[PDB]
Amino acid sequence: KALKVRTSATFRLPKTLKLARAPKYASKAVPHYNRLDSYKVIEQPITSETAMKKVEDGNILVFQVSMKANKYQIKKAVKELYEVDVLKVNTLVRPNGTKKAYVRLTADYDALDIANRIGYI
Amino acid sequence: ALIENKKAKLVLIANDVDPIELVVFLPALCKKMGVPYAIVKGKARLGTLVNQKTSAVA
Amino acid sequence: AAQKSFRIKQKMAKAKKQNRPLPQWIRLRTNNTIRYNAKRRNWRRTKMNI
Amino acid sequence: AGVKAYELRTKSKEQLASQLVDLKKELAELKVQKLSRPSLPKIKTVRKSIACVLTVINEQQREAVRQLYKGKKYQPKDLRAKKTRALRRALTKFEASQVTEKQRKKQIAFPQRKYAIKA
Amino acid sequence: GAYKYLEELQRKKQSDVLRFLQRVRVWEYRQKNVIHRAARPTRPDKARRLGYKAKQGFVIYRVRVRRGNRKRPVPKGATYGKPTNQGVNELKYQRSLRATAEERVGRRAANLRVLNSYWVNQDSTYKYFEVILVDPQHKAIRRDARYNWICDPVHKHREARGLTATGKKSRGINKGHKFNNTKAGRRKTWKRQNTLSLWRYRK
RNA sequence: UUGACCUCAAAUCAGGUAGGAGUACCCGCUGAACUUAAGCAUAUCAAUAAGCGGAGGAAAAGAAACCAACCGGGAUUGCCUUAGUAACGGCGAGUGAAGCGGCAAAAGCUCAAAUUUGAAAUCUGGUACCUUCGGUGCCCGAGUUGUAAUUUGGAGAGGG
RNA sequence: GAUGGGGAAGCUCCGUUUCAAAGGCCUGAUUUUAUGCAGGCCACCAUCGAAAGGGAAUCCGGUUAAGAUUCCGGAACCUGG
Ligand SMILES: [Mg+2]
Ligand SMILES: [Mg+2]
Ligand SMILES: [Mg+2]
Ligand SMILES: [Mg+2]
Ligand SMILES: [Mg+2]
Ligand SMILES: [Mg+2]
Ligand SMILES: [Mg+2]
Ligand SMILES: [Mg+2]
Ligand SMILES: [Mg+2]
Ligand SMILES: [Mg+2]
Ligand SMILES: [Mg+2]
Ligand SMILES: [Mg+2]
Ligand SMILES: [Mg+2]
Ligand SMILES: [Mg+2]
Ligand SMILES: [Mg+2]
Ligand SMILES: [Mg+2]
Ligand SMILES: [Mg+2]
Ligand SMILES: [Mg+2]
Ligand SMILES: [Mg+2]
Ligand SMILES: [Mg+2]
Ligand SMILES: [Mg+2]
Ligand SMILES: [Mg+2]
Ligand SMILES: [Mg+2]
Ligand SMILES: [Mg+2]
Ligand SMILES: [Mg+2]
Ligand SMILES: [Mg+2]
Ligand SMILES: [Mg+2]
Ligand SMILES: [Mg+2]
Ligand SMILES: [Mg+2]
Ligand SMILES: [Mg+2]
Ligand SMILES: [Mg+2]
Ligand SMILES: [Mg+2]
Ligand SMILES: [Mg+2]
Ligand SMILES: [Mg+2]
Ligand SMILES: [Mg+2]
Ligand SMILES: [Mg+2]
Ligand SMILES: [Mg+2]
Ligand SMILES: [Mg+2]
Ligand SMILES: [Mg+2]
Ligand SMILES: [Mg+2]
Ligand SMILES: [Mg+2]
Ligand SMILES: [Mg+2]
Ligand SMILES: [Mg+2]
Ligand SMILES: [Mg+2]
Ligand SMILES: [Mg+2]
Ligand SMILES: [Mg+2]
Ligand SMILES: [Mg+2]
Ligand SMILES: [Mg+2]
Ligand SMILES: [Mg+2]
Ligand SMILES: [Mg+2]
Ligand SMILES: [Mg+2]
Ligand SMILES: [Mg+2]
Ligand SMILES: [Mg+2]
Ligand SMILES: [Mg+2]
Ligand SMILES: [Mg+2]
Ligand SMILES: [Mg+2]
Repeated sequence: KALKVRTSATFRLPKTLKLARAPKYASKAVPHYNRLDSYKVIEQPITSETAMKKVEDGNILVFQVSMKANKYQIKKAVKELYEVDVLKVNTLVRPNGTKKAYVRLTADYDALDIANRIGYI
Repeated sequence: ALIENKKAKLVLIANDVDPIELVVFLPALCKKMGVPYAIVKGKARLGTLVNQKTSAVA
Repeated sequence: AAQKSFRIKQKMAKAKKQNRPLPQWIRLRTNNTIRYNAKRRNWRRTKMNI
Repeated sequence: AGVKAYELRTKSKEQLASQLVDLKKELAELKVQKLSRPSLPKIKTVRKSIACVLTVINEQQREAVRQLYKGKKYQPKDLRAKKTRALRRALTKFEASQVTEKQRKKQIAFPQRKYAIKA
Repeated sequence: GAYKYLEELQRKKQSDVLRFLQRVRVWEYRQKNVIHRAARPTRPDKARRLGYKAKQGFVIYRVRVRRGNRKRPVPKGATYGKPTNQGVNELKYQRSLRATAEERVGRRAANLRVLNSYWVNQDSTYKYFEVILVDPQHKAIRRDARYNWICDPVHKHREARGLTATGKKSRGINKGHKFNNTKAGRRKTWKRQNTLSLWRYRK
């Protein structure tokens, strides 16, 4: 018979039960594959007269990398395609559109031994 | 249609109807036609004997 | 200039790769009416207007 | 050389995935050799081969989805027959053949009879 | 049916009973929004003879329009022209306010089609209309061949082209010698009588 | 204490729809002035340009609250013609239809207002199954403030 | 400069907290279990807006044909877990 006591002078929206999605059909019905593969992060080795001086002397393995890749996706792509640990990942956007990647390897892993192993020197 | 043919015995009228123009002429029809009419509270207890929701007359 | 956004720098790459002459094998093709590059842009005369 | 499309439909999802990894090592070794020699036309006949493997895999995945939505309503939108927007927001052939029950009695009793003038 | 009794009761608008319901409803509808959903028709006799069926899809909206003339939107009453068109305040808006009431509920509910409308109540500041709308994508309307014509795409936004009961009235589409200026369309009968037709073999 | 109704909300709840583009043609709103009147203000340009809203392959109109005054005609649209006439206009400049007749084309109709009352007979959705641009069965709901059948003025209904 | 709203035939205008039911953080409960619920609290009420305002934290030496407090060598700091 008695009503509910209200200690506050403001009526607000009551918390209701919000249901989760139980859809009748998938939105696109196909799980799309990896848009940026491990073979799509790295795309071209850079062989200039200055990039080869960083391989032999500075222990810097220079790659050309796509525009949709950060420093995270370059480090896990060298460790997967080569099994070579990476200390730092250094990126710059080239003035002609693409992105240059300076990857310095560890002291235990030499950069000249991986250069002639894959084919560019 | 049953009041005009003198076929009604007991007519119930619900006061809960918000479109009141549906129900103002029902005591007027039962007065001239000699039909005894009753006014009951709530159209909700009229839908319990008929298994509906709105059962304004019976 | 020298402290810019990516969208302004993005059009500089297209503007740099178009500042070049015709390839040497173009003029030798069958039925070509192209004699020179008429869209050569110079930074001194015609500014790109971003 | 290049791969052929009819010889890729007889392989499983594991075998087409294992073929696709080996084809990306083909670009990873020949883009290294692209800067050594001035002309390499061998890279063109393998980037169309990866476009053929990615078509057969995308064909086998969509046909696997079409066999479990077969025979029931509410199929996904890209699997639906599109054919335009304007006819999808239109009356179907069953709903346009819906004649009312009053006109149905008139069509049975008095249809459009045939007649001719000969004699 | 009892709707014949509602037909004669509605005609006595200045009666003692319809002056009480006029004042309660003009206050209730003014405290609500301009365009809001009406979950039940308040005049079940008028809507039914306009095409209301109590099923899923027929939706009643209640709409409010301002009252009065159309002031010209020129800045500070400046015309910059001939003194014939110099007037500002006394322009009187060649469409009906019943048709403007149908148009404002069309932009808010673009997935429904305006069938008809009717007056319910008014005061010195507003006019109140209950506008009936039909949902075409509902399956009871796609079936039930009494109302399958509204799904045809030539009936998109009938309130904006003048195809309703107040649209054909404001356009003035009737039969008669008085309706010679517009009988099948004013801008169509204007071009049939000023087109200089030059034939092939010219008379 | 518990079960309903009415009204109003909340949702990355179940699945459906518009919004933009084009815009020659078409349906409305809104709307000028230069020019003409040998000036100019009514008029004219013009119920036009521009602006704005909304459709289709056509749109729109459409089966009379019609035209007629006759021995009457008989939805609408298009053309020939009526006619550059009736009429409008500082009757100043200018503006200006419609009925009939000939022809192209011709196709008509249905909703409420009635008691199914000896039986909401009607419909959406969910689910299972299948000859699945759909049907049957089942379970909730919409609905008696009225969903099918019957008739809608040319008729027609209730009885014999 | 959206939204709730209020104008406007309309393109859109006003307002931005105003006649709005406008929201999210700590912890406990579980040992079929995943995150529903008991609280105790809190009503703040979009978002954009100054590479010279406010604003966490790096230095020195060496190095390139052209790069730096960004690379190298050495030595520090800050934030988050
Ligand atoms: Mg950087
Ligand atoms: Mg700078
Ligand atoms: Mg200069
Ligand atoms: Mg210049
Ligand atoms: Mg500029
Ligand atoms: Mg589409
Ligand atoms: Mg669709
Ligand atoms: Mg009267
Ligand atoms: Mg409803
Ligand atoms: Mg002026
Ligand atoms: Mg003007
Ligand atoms: Mg008032
Ligand atoms: Mg029509
Ligand atoms: Mg005229
Ligand atoms: Mg017209
Ligand atoms: Mg002419
Ligand atoms: Mg003329
Ligand atoms: Mg001719
Ligand atoms: Mg001549
Ligand atoms: Mg949802
Ligand atoms: Mg549009
Ligand atoms: Mg337009
Ligand atoms: Mg017009
Ligand atoms: Mg005008
Ligand atoms: Mg001119
Ligand atoms: Mg003049
Ligand atoms: Mg002159
Ligand atoms: Mg002059
Ligand atoms: Mg004038
Ligand atoms: Mg003139
Ligand atoms: Mg005029
Ligand atoms: Mg225009
Ligand atoms: Mg089209
Ligand atoms: Mg058509
Ligand atoms: Mg045609
Ligand atoms: Mg008729
Ligand atoms: Mg006769
Ligand atoms: Mg005729
Ligand atoms: Mg004359
Ligand atoms: Mg003149
Ligand atoms: Mg004259
Ligand atoms: Mg005129
Ligand atoms: Mg004739
Ligand atoms: Mg027909
Ligand atoms: Mg009926
Ligand atoms: Mg604003
Ligand atoms: Mg700022
Ligand atoms: Mg900011
Ligand atoms: Mg700053
Ligand atoms: Mg600063
Ligand atoms: Mg230094
Ligand atoms: Mg250098
Ligand atoms: Mg320098
Ligand atoms: Mg360092
Ligand atoms: Mg150290
Ligand atoms: Mg720490």
